[PDB]
Amino acid sequence: GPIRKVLLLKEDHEGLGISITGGKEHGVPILISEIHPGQPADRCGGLHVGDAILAVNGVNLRDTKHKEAVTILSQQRGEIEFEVVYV
Amino acid sequence: ANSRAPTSII
Repeated sequence: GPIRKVLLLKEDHEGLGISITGGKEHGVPILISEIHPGQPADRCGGLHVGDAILAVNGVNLRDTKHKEAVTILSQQRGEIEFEVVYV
Repeated sequence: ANSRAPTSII
């Protein structure tokens, strides 16, 4: 589908509210496999199970290993911009 | 996709 840019608002006591799978070492993108009900990703409205996360706050995640992506994603705070695509 | 990739809750 089309590449989309999606804004998420996270409070400091929260995680993102997603499960991710994938990673470069597995030959697949960082993929959203779950969205937790009521947590920030659900609340933002624009993220869906099956979305690939291409970038977060301008950091490319297309070529990142799984644990690299975890570190990068978990570092982001507050108003967080995602670039995503549903294939 | 790849079922062999791990999953992290974040």
